[PDB]
Amino acid sequence: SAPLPLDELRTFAEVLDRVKAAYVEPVDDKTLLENAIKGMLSNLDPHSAYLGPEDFAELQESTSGEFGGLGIEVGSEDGFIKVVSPIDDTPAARAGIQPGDLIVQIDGKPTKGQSMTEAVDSMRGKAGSPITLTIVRDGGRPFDVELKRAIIKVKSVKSQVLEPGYAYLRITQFQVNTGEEVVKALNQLRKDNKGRLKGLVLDLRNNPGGVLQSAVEVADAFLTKGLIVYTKGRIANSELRFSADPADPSDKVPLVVLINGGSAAAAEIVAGALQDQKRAILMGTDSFGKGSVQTVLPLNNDRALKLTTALYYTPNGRSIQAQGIVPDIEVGRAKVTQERPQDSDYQLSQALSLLKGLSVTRGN
Amino acid sequence: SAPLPLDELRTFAEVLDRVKAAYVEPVDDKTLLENAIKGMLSNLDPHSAYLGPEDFAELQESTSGEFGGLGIEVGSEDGFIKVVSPIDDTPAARAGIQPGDLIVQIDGKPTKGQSMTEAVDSMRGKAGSPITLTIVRDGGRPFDVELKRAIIKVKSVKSQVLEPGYAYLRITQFQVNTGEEVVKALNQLRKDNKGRLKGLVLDLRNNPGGVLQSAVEVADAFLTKGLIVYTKGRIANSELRFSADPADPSDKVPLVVLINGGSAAAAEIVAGALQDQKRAILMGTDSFGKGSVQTVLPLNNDRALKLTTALYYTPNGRSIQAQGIVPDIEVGRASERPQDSDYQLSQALSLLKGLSVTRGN
Amino acid sequence: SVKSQVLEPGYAYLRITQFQVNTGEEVVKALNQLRKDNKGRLKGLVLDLRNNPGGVLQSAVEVADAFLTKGLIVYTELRFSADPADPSDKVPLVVLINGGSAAAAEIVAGALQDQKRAILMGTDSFGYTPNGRSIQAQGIVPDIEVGRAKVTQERSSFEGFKEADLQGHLANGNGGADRPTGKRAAPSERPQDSDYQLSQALSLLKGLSVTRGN
Amino acid sequence: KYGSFSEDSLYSLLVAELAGQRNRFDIALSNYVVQAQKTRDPGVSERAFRIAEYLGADQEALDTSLLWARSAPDNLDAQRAAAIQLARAGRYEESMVYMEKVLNGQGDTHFDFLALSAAETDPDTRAGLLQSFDHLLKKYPNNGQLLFGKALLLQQDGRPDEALTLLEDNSASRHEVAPLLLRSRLLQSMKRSDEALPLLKAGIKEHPDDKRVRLAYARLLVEQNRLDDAKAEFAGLVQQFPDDDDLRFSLALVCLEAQAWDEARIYLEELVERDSHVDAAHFNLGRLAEEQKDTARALDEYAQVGPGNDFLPAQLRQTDVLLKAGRVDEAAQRLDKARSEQPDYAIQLYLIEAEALSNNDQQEKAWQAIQEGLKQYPEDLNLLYTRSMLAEKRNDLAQMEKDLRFVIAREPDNAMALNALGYTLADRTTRYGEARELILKAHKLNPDDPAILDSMGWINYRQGKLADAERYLRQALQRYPDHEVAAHLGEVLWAQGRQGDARAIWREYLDKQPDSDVLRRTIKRLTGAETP
Repeated sequence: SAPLPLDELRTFAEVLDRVKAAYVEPVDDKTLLENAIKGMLSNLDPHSAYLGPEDFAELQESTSGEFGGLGIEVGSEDGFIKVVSPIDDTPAARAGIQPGDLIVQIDGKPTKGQSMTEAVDSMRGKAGSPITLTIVRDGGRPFDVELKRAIIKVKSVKSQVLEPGYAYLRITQFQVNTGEEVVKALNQLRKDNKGRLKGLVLDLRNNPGGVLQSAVEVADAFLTKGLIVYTKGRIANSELRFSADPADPSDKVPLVVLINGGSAAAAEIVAGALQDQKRAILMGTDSFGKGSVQTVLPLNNDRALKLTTALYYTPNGRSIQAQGIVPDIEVGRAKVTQERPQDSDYQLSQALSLLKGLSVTRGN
Repeated sequence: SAPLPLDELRTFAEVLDRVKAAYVEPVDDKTLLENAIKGMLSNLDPHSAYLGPEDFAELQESTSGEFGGLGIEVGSEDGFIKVVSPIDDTPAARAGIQPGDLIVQIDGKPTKGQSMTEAVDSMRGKAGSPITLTIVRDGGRPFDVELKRAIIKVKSVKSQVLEPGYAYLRITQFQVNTGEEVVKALNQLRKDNKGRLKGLVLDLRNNPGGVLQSAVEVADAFLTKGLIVYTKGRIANSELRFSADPADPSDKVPLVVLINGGSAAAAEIVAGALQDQKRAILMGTDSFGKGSVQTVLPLNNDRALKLTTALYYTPNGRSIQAQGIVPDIEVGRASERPQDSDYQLSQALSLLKGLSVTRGN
Repeated sequence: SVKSQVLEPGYAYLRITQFQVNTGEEVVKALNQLRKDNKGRLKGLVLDLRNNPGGVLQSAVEVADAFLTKGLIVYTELRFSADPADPSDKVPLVVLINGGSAAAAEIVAGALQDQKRAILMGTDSFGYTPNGRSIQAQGIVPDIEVGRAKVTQERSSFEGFKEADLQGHLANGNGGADRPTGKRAAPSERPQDSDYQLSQALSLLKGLSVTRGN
Repeated sequence: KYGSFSEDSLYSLLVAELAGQRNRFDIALSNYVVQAQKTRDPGVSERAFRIAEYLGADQEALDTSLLWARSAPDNLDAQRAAAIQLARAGRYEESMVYMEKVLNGQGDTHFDFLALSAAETDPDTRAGLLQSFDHLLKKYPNNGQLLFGKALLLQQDGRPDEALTLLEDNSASRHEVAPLLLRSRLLQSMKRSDEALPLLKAGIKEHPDDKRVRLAYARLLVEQNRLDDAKAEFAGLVQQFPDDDDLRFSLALVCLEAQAWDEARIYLEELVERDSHVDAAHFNLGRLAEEQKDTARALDEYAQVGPGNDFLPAQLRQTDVLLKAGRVDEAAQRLDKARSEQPDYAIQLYLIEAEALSNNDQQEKAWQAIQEGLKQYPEDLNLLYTRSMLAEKRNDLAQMEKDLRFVIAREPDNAMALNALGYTLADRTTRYGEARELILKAHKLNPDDPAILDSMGWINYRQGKLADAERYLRQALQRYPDHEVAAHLGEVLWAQGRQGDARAIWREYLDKQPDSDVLRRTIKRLTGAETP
């Protein structure tokens, strides 16, 4: 028989009445109640917030890389569109599109006078909708190319070989398919070196976050045994524990994790799992220090509030919330005065040197 | 009649109870409802806010003034606290800050998702205390700016003389007495000139504005007839208007107003009235556009809320809100005499000289 | 001679300038006072043997034995066994060679390389060791070669805001204090910050101390 | 487009829905009903009506339903819900008006509820609704559900002929479901299956998918006493859909009644495996065991019957079978333990055993059981009757007389005890005044019961008068022809000196049953000769 907030609701009703009466622009009750919901969710805590239909669709497309379009990453500067990269497995490459190509009209809409966000919005469209592009090559007469909009997946993970025996793997962002992406990347890196991998470096610099399951899957892919992360909340359904399976494609190769100031909850989960397990050596600047797991609860009219349900903990037990993880080797951005990424990037060079020294002192 | 929106109320109640159930920490519904009120008052109108009973109590008798400030007027736009104008003669003025700059981060706390009232209150602090805040200027990357805040008093009106028959009357800020001081300065300049001026360039730029009554007073001090400004709003008492008596201390002097990008409501209103009454001409960057009227009204339980009861209108019907003021002629700003230090002042004085010479009066 | 500057809570830097007489007392006292400064625990003792031409052989052998327990340190018809006595306390060791360690420091570095106790990081020495390999003939090839250089940090115009900054954040799980986004000047530019070689040595030592075990 | 909330309206709805989420639905319903009455908007009214229906407050349900219907007359659902609630409230012609509004917007209608509540309705109000439905038919002759309702009204009146003929006239009505089921019910009322079977088969042809028509046909076939057709119909029904459990139970019952023990046993075994309605399943398993003559299965199935209405008859049948098949010790101990399980059932089962032993004509066990029952529960009148019967068997009238006297004193208005005591006393005692006054009191208390007039005729013959005895025996025959009444008639004929009349009177009952026990006993008592 817990009492209800009668006086509080009376104040709320009085506020709504006075707002509808005294506000300048006539406001229908729909907007006011929507604003009240957004207020509850926003003012409860920083990250939690209401989601609109379009924003919910945006989040769903972000978590699941599959998005409607053609699959070309571009940047608009000086009024002309620069083709940064035509992504693989898309008609863009099959359409003869090349870097730096000057797209003049998207579906007949001129590309000049448009902002970057406006250009991206115009380029994007409903999946399966045919798109005609008028392109001017070297300032010549424009030519028309017809393509079909489809689902394009964005490769979250990028892998390469720095020096013979040393491989580099960067995680742009955590996505649903990131686990299989990491597994296959590790497999292909291992087979590339014909079986032996001297040293591995992982990069999580400026990783805003992602779905928790993918982070746990990556941590499992870089751990033979142990518990990855347990989340606690006042609701039983949220109380959970995720632990690593015996399978480990890494095959016990030295690992170095880079955590920058932009690495957030999802990436910090992998960082903590690989650190507290004594499987990898963190290095860089302090992390974003964000501790929370958020659930999106479906609602009518496909606008679903996302709420922070529980706080996760590192396997040891310490909570990184509001304090984060202090890297073991705090090497900051700097310039050293006496196609290889290490030379340009200082932190990557330091990590490569550390791995080289560790492998050499192992003599293997 | 039309049906009630009961579906939405069902949705709101469901969301409230679900949030109570599935949060990280046990949150009593009182806090949830208070947050709902604050959001319903903030999301729609950035300037408006919910002032609790203790907020209203402290607002009835504000602080004694021992805590100074930065002398920066900010207008919350697109979720970013935007500096509508740094008041002249202040560390903000002395330091490099220009109208339109976004103070994204202040004292290390991001301002996005934060209402302007708490931002300005945090900006207020003890006299002569250091403080650092970020700025995103004209799209440039953030750069920390450290400066010392202290109590600032600025003379409302400062007058000067450029060339025979021409004088320049800068209005730092509209104060309660600004009308009397403006009239006194105009009389002083008239007596010094020994005759009717050849044109009194009025420099209302970088002016956060003040009490509307002062703006009406100045407008009338220049204007002999017409209605300076009228406010319209949904509530019946919202309708208001002002008018100018024939008393004309300006002595029918020619006038040319200047409008930079940092002109606020009061300055906006006076400049718009003068232009729309054909009593002057404008030249400078378009005004900011702020024309709302935030008013505090109580509801119950010894508390009150601040909401935009009504918005202004210049006599010719132009909406001073969402459009700013477009000067009939435009110019971009770009010891040294005042007429040469800034390009806009030089252009204004030269154009006024040409007009007066051509007319022959 | 001995100069003992503690870099981090677990890593301490010891430098030998000149091998004067009875430097064993100075070095052992430095080790003891360091242990007390670190409560009796070390993670790794970078012994920077650079710009040190050397000194009496006996003092160098004394230092070696202070750092070693078994094996024959140096033999030219002369040997030098190793008694267990060692204030080293089984600390991971990283000796540095700048190419200016001529005779005695070179002998110490070579002996510690050969007996596997330590690791040689700096450049090859300018200039016998327990193994058949000589010293004055071939110099001393370091295990990991790191060319000397300088490093400078650049100023951060804006500071990434931590969750302590966002108003109304969530307190950490265990109830501990939340680290704010403050700014306090360092006591001074530590050697780790200036010279690339020593920064590399400290980083490698930290990596070993972490990955090696719990 | 959308209306607006007054402050108090918003407050009320918000608090109501919060309370509803906290399950304090009383506040929710009160606030919602008040706001629905005030605003009268369709949304609030409909939500309030749904809450009331979920809770089930008839007054609030009806108020909200009618308010919703008024708020949005266009909506069909509101009109039908208001009509149903109003019918639930006893006001029926208004519900018929609302149903007319429903029919204006073509859609589903529920007139069977109207007809059933009219059956519940009082005869005067029933006639009012009858005239209202006649007016509707004049307005709406097309509809068939109003025809069903008027036919049900007539059936409640007792003359379904008119409505049945009117329904049969319309081919569409003959083609529907509810009219056909009602026609079957009416035919059963008039008891002419010769027309129910053909029309029911025609309906089965019209839409065999439905189950009600086929079930009605099966019931009519069961009435017809035909078994092959009923079994074929039941098998076809099961094959079409074995899901229904009631269909399976009816199938098993018909199978048992059709002398099909194997398939009935299969159905009972699968029902027991499902363990639904298991008591009757085991009862029928024991029945088919009896039909198979196997005593072990017959007794064990009835022992396995769980407590219930069918258990006690099953227990009595098990006792009878056990006594027939010997094994007195095991049957007695099983019954004794089952009785000690529950005293209330214990008394009934002890009485059953004592009566069975008395019928079987044994003395020691019957007396043991009856005396045990009397000692444990001496106050029960059934035990007193059993002791009186045992005394009559023992040839002593004292115990029976005292027990029946105490029973008569216990119930001043009873008549069965008085008639039994009078008949037994006149059978044994030489004096007839006591039995005469006992039977006179029995007749005054209850003269309709046939045993009362039977004993009256017996005592009147004992007195020696002919007219009164003969008239009372005639009255007993009128109530029910009983062999004891004819026995007293033959006794009167004997006492009047004519032996041929009584000879023929008992010859008729000998023809009724060649080896009747009571007839032989009375013959040896009266005639006194082996050859009557």
